Amino acid sequence: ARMCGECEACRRTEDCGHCDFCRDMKKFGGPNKIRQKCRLRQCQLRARESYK
DNA sequence: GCCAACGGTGGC
DNA sequence: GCCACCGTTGGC
Ligand SMILES: [Zn+2]
Ligand SMILES: [Zn+2]
Repeated sequence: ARMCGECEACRRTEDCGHCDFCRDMKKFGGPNKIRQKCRLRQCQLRARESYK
């Protein structure tokens, strides 16, 4: 839907730890106010372009 | 019951 | 129209 499942980003298992989206995650100390996938995991086909 | 992460939105 | 945010919920 937002995932082609076939691109580099869909195949990643590891959050980068460093992008705006990662720094938001509780697992990285963030306040969980934004709540999107790591930038490197945003499907290059299907994702909002501004998430890429 | 928690959580990843989506879709909708209010304010700009 | 954008985007920061947050309500929602499938999957666990
Ligand atoms: Zn990241
Ligand atoms: Zn993809």
